[PDB]
Amino acid sequence: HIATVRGLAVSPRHPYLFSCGEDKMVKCWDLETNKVIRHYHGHLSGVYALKLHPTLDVLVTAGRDAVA
Amino acid sequence: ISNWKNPKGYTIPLDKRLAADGRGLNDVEINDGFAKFSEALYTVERQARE
Amino acid sequence: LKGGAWKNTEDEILKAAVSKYGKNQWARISSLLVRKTPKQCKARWYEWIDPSIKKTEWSREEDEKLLHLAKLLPTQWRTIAPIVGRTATQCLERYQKLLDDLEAKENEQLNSRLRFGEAEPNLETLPALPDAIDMDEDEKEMLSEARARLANTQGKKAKRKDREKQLELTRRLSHLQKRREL
Amino acid sequence: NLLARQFEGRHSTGVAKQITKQRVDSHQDLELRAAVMNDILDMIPEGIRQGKSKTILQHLSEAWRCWKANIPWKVPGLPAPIENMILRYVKSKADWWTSVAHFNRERIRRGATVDKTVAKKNLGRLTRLWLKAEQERQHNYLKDGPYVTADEAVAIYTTFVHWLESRRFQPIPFPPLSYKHDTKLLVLALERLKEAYSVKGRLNQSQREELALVEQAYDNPHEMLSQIKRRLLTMRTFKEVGIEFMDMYSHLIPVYSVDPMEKICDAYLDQYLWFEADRRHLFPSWVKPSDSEPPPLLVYKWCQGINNLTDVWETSNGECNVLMETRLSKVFEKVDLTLLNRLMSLLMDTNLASYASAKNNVVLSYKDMSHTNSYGLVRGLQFSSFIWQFYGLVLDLLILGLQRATEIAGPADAPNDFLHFKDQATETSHPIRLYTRYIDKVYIMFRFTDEESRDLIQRFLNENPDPTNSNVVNYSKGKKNCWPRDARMRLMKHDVNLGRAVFWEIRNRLPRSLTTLEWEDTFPSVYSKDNPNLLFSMTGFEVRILPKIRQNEEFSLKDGVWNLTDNRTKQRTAQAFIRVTEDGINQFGNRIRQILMSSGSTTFTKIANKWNTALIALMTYYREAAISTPELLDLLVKCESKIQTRVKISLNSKMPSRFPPAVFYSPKELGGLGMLSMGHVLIPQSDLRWSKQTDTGITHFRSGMTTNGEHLIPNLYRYIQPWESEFIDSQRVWAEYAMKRQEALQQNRRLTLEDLEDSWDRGIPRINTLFQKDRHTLAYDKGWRVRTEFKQYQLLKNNPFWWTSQRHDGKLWQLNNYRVDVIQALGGVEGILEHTMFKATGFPSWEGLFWEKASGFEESMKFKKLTNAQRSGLNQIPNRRFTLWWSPTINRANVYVGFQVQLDLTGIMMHGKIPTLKISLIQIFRSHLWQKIHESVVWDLCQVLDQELESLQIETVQKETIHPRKSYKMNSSCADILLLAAYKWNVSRPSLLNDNRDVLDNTTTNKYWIDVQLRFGDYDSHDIERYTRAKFLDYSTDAQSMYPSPTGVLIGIDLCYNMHSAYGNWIPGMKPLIQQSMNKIMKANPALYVLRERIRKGLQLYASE
Amino acid sequence: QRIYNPYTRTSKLINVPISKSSAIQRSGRAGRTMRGKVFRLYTEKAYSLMKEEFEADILNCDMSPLVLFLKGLGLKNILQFPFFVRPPTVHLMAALEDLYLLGVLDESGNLTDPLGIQISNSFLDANISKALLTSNQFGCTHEILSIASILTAGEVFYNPTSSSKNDAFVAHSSFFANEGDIITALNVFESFVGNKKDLQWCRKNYLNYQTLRQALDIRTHLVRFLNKFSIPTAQRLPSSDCSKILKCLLDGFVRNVAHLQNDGSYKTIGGKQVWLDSSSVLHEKKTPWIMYSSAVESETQIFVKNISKIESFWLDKYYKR
Amino acid sequence: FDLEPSRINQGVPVWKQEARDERNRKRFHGAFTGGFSAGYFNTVGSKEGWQPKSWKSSRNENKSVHGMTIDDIMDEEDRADQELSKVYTSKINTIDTSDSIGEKMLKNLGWNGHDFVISPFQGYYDDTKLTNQAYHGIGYQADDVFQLERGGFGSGVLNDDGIEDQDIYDLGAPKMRYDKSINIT
RNA sequence: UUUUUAUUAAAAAAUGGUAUGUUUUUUUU
RNA sequence: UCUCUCUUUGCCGGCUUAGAUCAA
Repeated sequence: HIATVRGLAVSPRHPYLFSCGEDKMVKCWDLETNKVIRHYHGHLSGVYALKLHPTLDVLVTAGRDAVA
Repeated sequence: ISNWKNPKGYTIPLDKRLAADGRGLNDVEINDGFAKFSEALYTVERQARE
Repeated sequence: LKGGAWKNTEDEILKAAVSKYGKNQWARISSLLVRKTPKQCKARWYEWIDPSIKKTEWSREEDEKLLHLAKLLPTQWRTIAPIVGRTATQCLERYQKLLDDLEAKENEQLNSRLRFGEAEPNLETLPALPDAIDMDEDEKEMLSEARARLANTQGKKAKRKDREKQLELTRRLSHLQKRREL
Repeated sequence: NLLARQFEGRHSTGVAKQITKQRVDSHQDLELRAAVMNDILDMIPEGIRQGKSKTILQHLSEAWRCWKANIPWKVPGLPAPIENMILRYVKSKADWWTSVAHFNRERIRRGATVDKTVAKKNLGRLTRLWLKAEQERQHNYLKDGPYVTADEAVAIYTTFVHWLESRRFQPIPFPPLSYKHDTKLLVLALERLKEAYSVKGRLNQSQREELALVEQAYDNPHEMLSQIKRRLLTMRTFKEVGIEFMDMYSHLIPVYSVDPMEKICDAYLDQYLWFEADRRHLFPSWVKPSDSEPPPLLVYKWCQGINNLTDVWETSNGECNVLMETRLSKVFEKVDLTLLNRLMSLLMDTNLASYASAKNNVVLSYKDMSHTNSYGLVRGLQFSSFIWQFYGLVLDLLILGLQRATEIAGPADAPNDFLHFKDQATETSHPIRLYTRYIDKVYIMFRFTDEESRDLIQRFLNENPDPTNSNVVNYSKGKKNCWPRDARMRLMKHDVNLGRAVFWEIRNRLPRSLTTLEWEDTFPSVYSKDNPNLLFSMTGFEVRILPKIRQNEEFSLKDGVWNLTDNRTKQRTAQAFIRVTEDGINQFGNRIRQILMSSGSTTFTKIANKWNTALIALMTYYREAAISTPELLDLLVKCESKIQTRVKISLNSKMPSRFPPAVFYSPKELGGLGMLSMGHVLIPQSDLRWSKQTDTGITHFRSGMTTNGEHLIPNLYRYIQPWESEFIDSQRVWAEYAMKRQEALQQNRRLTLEDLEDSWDRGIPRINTLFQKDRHTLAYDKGWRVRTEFKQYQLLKNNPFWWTSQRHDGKLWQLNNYRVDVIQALGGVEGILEHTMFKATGFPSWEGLFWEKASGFEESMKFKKLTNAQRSGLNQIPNRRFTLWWSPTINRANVYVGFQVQLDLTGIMMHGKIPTLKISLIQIFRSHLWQKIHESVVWDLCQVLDQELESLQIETVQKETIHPRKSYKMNSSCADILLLAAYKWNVSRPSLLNDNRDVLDNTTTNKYWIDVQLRFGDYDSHDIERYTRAKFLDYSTDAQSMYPSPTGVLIGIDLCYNMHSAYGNWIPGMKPLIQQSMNKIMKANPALYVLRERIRKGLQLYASE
Repeated sequence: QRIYNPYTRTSKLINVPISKSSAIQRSGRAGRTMRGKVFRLYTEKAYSLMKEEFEADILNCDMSPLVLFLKGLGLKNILQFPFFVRPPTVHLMAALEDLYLLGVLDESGNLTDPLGIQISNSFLDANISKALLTSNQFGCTHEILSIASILTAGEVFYNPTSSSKNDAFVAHSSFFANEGDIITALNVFESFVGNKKDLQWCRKNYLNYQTLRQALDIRTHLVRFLNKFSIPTAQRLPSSDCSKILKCLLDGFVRNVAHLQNDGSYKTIGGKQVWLDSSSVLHEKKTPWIMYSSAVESETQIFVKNISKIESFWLDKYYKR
Repeated sequence: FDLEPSRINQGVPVWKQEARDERNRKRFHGAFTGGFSAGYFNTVGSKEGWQPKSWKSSRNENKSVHGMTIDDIMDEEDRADQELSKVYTSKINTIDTSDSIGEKMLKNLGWNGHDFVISPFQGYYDDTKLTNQAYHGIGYQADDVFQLERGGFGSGVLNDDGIEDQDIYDLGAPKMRYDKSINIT
């Protein structure tokens, strides 16, 4: 991460670890290899929170651009 | 009131600029051990000379 | 060239420039005084000019403190000065004055510095020279420059935007006037 | 994507932009400001006029700036919650700032960055952090009192007094008015201050002021002598002293800037004190550096002294040698000023001591940060060298003791030699045999018997018990890993315990309040029956001494191996293996790295001069040490290759074909860069499996920098004599000079030159220096070596030759055969000039010519204020001249890759882009020169045909109005001057203008035409005979041809080499006519003339005097 | 004081210890009205060594006018004249060789043609007089006469030390001639007489009227001098082409030619390094070929005055004949 | 050509003079004058263009086809430096400067000097090789320790000089800096 | 005790050097 | 209850190597 990390979430159905930071990008660390595999890019400013849907394979992020 | 820059002219009188500092909170005192140290140096210096 | 004796006009321009600029822009301040360098301006401000300096007469308490400290730390006036409260030059001058006064009273009931001439005074610690009635012509011009300097403000290139607005106002007024005369 | 953007639009709105290492700071600031806005909006309760965010943000910015400048930042009217939040966020920002500083400095030290901006930013951060730490240290010193106790100060003063009275030291007096040598000391100080500058125009206000003061001193010196003495007597407070750090990319050197007049006074006091101390014998021989030897000779003397100790190498009865190198860890920082003043009062007059003590208590200021130096020692003063030298003679007395110091130094009237004793009884009476102090590093040599060593280890293990045998886990901190093991220290338990015991004892010898010894800086190397070789590191050299007793192995006596003799038996007893320490290799690497990124490295000549200076400074210090080090050789190859790569990059092409070694290594007067070379050598290799564990024979050679073709660029080391031969020659020459001086004194004859002509430039203090013009002034300049070493704390420019001075030592290196050898190696002057554009200038011979350094126009604009673009172009001018000079080889035709494009209105064919060469060639042809030249040549041809207007083929002759662009089009060429014959002739195959046995009776032809084409030849293909042959055989035989006659004549001109030729069918009369007329033409055209003169103007290559 | 160098035709202002007579005069200067004291800043032992009386100006000036005077009286051999102090022989031969190359003296050392005698009759130097005497062949005597009057009278421009210097430049800004200072002076003189001799105009233009009046007297007396030889003085060039005036000047300043060097200095025809004075307009114009009149030499640089540009082919055609 | 407005220079000598302006603009042009553009616009051609003239030779029509001359193909810089570079002839200046015909002149003067005669002006010409004084007094003896008095391309006129820029190949000062003998006692 | 073999590269754009901003009407009653 | 005046009256561009340098 380039800047401060603001949210972590260990997926209970996948071997992943999603993270987000004030550096405007969301990452998906693969815990079987300890390397970033996915990047989620659309955000106009820093991201302050991150959560995972308990059932669906969908994650939700909220940030400084007044948009979740 | 900053000691470095201001975008406009905005002249500030010297008293206000002086009042914006922490100089008073920082004490200026010297340890007691200097008094015995220097005197010892002065004592032996005279003793060796005599 | 550069230097001199810090006439009163220079000192007051220095005070005004410090008021308008701050204590961390000595290069910009020295641009006002063409005969002085930023180091000289800083030395004078921190040795004679800034209001924190106590120019009053020496009390007995601080005098005994000065004697005690000068006994404790031989030389080392730059560190004795903050404790005593005066500047280093003031403390050293007061110490020498006390020693000379004691020698004078020594003579009533009864050379190393003598073999050479008197100590040339430091330029930044001497009192400002009182101004004459007609301060030459160069000092007048530098005072005028400083006067225009202190009330400039408005940045540097902000004089373009307002000028373009005034020109646009004149052009539109002329256009409306031509429409009206038609 | 291109078509979508074309038919749709930008769709700029609603797109995100990733942070890309340049927006990092400006985005972190935005996030911090947003967070502070949220905190403000929260902690302020309801209905309290929330519109107060901007002022708190201003307070936060001011608090951050105050933190950076180390200012308290107490705001009186600020509420407590706001103040606490601001403090918290400022601490967060400060911690981020410091972490980034650490990361960037580590990266810079490794070498992973080449930014100038990053290096400067990190230098600023390091300066700020160090100054904060130093201010805290001084404040703590004032709070906690004098760290040195009263008892320690009394003991130190008593020992120094006893030592000084034992050697009957006569205290230095204040210099009287009637002092004979004042003018000489003054001029010496003034010269040392002038040596810092040049006649360049970059002098700022302070530099110009000090130069003017120096000039005023030269015009009339005596009133300034009076002023200097008066200031010494009366002045006790001084101006502020600027402070800044000089980046070595591995450590930072503190550089102090002092006021000019105070600098004059300090320099005079320095000279006077060093002359008086040397005249009165204050420093007892073992303090270093000294005027006697350079550092390499000091290493040699240490090796010889170690070898010459009595029974030094014998290990039968359990005797052990410990040679402990160490440095006094933080010893300049712990020099108590009052104790220093009391000590300095012992050596000299009270006035001088007081002046020197008060000069060290100054106000150090960097930018907006300032503090009062009241505890440390300021190394930027001109006399700080002397002040440190006698404060470090105190520590020598503490370490050795008065009796051992007296034994080592000997009687004051008859002092001992450097590393010798009066007799063996006193030499062997103490474990300490040898001792020296190089500024702050201490080298001691211990000679223990069995009982002494056993008792020492038992004492050490009493107080530091070692049940787990952990004393051997971390002993050599990778210090001596350069040597192959079995040449390192074998970590036997007894030897390791002995070394650690010696370190423990010596460290306990010194009080902790003024200095300390760190184990990470100390390495005691033991010689015993277990390990045979002593190892130590003096200055930049790593030395390994292996006595002949313990060798039991045969190795080739390299040039980098010193043979140590024994004066008792006059035979060699040990061999010392010399190599460059890892710190020296890093220093050279960092020096090259800081050469590459610098303001002046824009011009090729400047960077070549920088490379030459760095290379000479390296290879004259470690003469043969740098040869025995295989790591330094590959570093030299790498750094020379990257120096060349800088020049290659500046011309926007780093192809190796474009840059033969003649471009870089040819001497300056021939138009090259004049680069000294050492990366052009083979690097020895041996099997890597046994390279780390034993010294195996050199079985393979890995090539160094490759030279395309067969070229042998001379090595620089082969023109520098190795240190050992210089030392042997010095001893022999000085002994014979002493003998001849004695034979001159026994009679009344005056010793003269042409009597020492054989040993003229020989001896480390060169014999030249005896008959020197200014040897009388130099006879008073003393302590110059320590002063030159300490000059690193006063000037921001690195002194490469810090270890020597040409006035006192003489020119120790004489590299003049390198020029002639590198001229021969490249193929001679003719072979070098075939690459350049010398022929196009039309100059008759090379001997008379000379280059003009500046065009005068440059001299006009060297002070005027110019925009950055104008300064860049003015700097590019010499690069453009250089590129034009080497045009034939840089714009060659045998290139690996490159689009072949023709310059418009011109026949020059460009491979690649190379903007510098293109713009130079455009300037050379700034008007329509190519086509004008073609028309002028054909015009002069028609005139000379008008002369001979009555000949064969005179029935018709006409030169057609050709297509304009027929000069600069080689795809096809239209006709030229036409000839048709009135009768029939017999001609044969066309031939050149060189053959007289030419048959012309094979075929029967009637008509011919003559045409001329212009060629700008390059280095690879310039033989005009083949060019004209092929052009004729291609153009005439071509199925499409706008030449009326089936056969004719084609002639060519090589503009770059001003040659010419022809090929065509010949009719008697025409061939001799063109032979006689072409030569007259080629020296007569206005067009060729103006082309030659404009080329000469561009090259700035003028004729003879 | 001033010392002139014949080998280089330069003049320098050098410091010299005073003579004994000068010291006595300075001591006696004080004490006219009441008793006075002198404090000479040296020792009597220093006084014991200086030479008694300063050497004569006949021994410290240019003898070319002197040789013209004697040759006009009819003295073939210069050694026959009763000099009080013998002048330097090397100076006499230098002046005579200069006069020979000027054409006033023949191979035998006698006055050449009416030219030599007419030059002898002229008060001015032979160099300036040659242009005046040859101007009759070209019908442009008037402007060369004005040039000579300006040169002999002195500097016709006044340079204040205060801010009016910028005003002076602006006052001069109307009359900057591309061809050098000499034609600028000609234009200034023409408009000066064309401005009714108005003294307020001279104040406004910062022009020295006294020098212009003296030039008027000089030109009137030289008009009488030419009329002594029955030479008309109504000859003016009706065309703007100043080239033939420049031919006459190059005939008058044959020795004083120089061409620009790359270093910013100029190479005299005699291989001398000289520097242009800052006063001249063509200070940085980088004119390829230049012609000057007077040379004043300082401790480092030799400065030339009265700068005027020239063309190479005029010089080439003049030297070949 | 109005020489442009000359008031811009005023005083303010070299090290404060703004920058040279070709067209009252702060720019450089020419490859060897510091500009990043040479020719018309980084090109050889010109604004109008350039065409050859008609050619015709018939032993009487080529007579109208004259030769080529120096000036017709050069430009303003080329002619300027052609004027600058013309230096030759000289002769007479070198003969009588620095005596020959002057010896005949001395024959006219009836020199008959035998032993030559000199004047105190020549002692002042010796003063040309003595001093100009250095602001000192008459009796000031001064001091002797305080008196003082290869090629290739250039490093750049703004890159200055230093220890870096000297000749590594040195063979000067053969004997002029060295004494021929030294007192031993 | 006879013989060896080992071969990096490599050019284009923007920074970077003729800034930029301005600029013409068909209805009144 | 008007008019005027005074006084009380809580009060409504950022970042970095101070960005970097500076003699008529």
